[PDB]
Amino acid sequence: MLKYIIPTMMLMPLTWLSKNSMIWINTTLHSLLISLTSLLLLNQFGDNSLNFSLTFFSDSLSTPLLILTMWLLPLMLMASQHHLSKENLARKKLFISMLILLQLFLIMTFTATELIFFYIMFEATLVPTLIIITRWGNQTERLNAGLYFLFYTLAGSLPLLVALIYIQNTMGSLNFLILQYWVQPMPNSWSNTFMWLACMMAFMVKMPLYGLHLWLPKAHVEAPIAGSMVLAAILLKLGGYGMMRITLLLNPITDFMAYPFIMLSLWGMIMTSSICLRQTDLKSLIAYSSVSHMALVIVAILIQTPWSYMGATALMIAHGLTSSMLFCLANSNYERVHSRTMILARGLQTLLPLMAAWWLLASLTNLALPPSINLIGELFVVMSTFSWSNITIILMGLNMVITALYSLYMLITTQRGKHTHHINNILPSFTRENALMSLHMLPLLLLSLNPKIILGPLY
Amino acid sequence: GWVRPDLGELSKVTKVKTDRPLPENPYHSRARPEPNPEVEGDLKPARHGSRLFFWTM
Repeated sequence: MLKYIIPTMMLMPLTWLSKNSMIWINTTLHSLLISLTSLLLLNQFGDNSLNFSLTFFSDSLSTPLLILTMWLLPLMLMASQHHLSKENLARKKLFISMLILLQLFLIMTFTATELIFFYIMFEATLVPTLIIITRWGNQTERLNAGLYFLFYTLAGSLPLLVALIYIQNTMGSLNFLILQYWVQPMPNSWSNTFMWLACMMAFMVKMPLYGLHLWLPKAHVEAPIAGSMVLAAILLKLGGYGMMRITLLLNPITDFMAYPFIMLSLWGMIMTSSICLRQTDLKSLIAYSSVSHMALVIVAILIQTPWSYMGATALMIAHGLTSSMLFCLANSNYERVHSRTMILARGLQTLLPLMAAWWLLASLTNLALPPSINLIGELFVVMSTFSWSNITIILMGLNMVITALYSLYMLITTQRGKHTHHINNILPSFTRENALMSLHMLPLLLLSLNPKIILGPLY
Repeated sequence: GWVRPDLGELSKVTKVKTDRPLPENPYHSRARPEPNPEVEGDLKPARHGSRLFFWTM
């Protein structure tokens, strides 16, 4: 993984040496070139992981997340290059520097061979997201959201540090391959109870688990578009990848331990979805949709069945792409109408036909329309949970209503009806926005043909 | 005929011919504890680096 870290460390002076008018083009070109070279990680096997050295390895689980991350960064640079056109050159270069550092941090975190390196890199991902949220955010109370995000993450992750150092001192190592070959069963003791809690609560915080999800409806709203995308499409999957790695080490206690937590999602993803039925802020609606999808991911990972794992990773990738596209749509509409109120801008189909088509495609991919990746993942999760127990189909099936009952609702109020009279600054669609949304959407429809590369490590 | 000694004659150290044996243990002391072993051998290089959770150098 030293063939990708050094290109980002060379991208850093590439955005610190360009002119004031050529930073965006050079950064976009070189990040797209790195995204093109990112496909060499697909040399995987059905039984072995692709190991490069003692510190970096990549199986069939971290590879789609890596590809999504360094495909999302050029999209981030496109999405955040208009509302920062009034900023200072030094602050613009600092913004690009934070984005490049965040991408480097993510691609170093996703390939961490040993778990302590993953933990320190996982906490190191806090700094640029917090800086972006508390600096380039628009609303007044963004400091509260940044403090809530940082403290939820740290209060989750410090018992994770204590448990990881305890495990390393107890058995001898934290390599994932060695722990795959030196695993030991954990008996049903209260020490193992608190060990499971310390190893899990950080990832339940960053997923987020229902009950501890309160850092999402704030930090997803007042943040800018790039911070919203990096919060919605990567870091939750970072927590999911960490939980997937950790849950190997905590058998067979989880079989009688994960009863509340699973069900803390198995009801929560109902009522949070109901919150999307009564939301006046579109970005909060997208954030709560992300909460519901991550609760489904929590259930799939915690029941630890194979089909659940495949559904979890497929829904992870599909929901990340869909939520990034929806956040870009919300940002474009907010730029056009200067308000985040959903009830304000109405009848946008009569003025913006192509944007209405993109809205329709994004809403259809959000409600798991087959044969998209989201339907594949959610269907695999439903099969696995029905294998777990019968009655839980109800707890999924009613969600099958409510998701549609908000998503098409989000499609209706913003697009269908008589248009607003006093709003007369709706410009035609920018080519930048259309390019960004096509770059969001077309990879999903292309991966719908060949999903076998994003179905997990055990396909 | 006894001579009064001069200054410095009585202040000097003399020798004695004595028939008593030398005591090997004047302090009535037991055996001293065994000293700990020292270090031996060539200073070999470090085995697989510092081993500080990810470091190989």
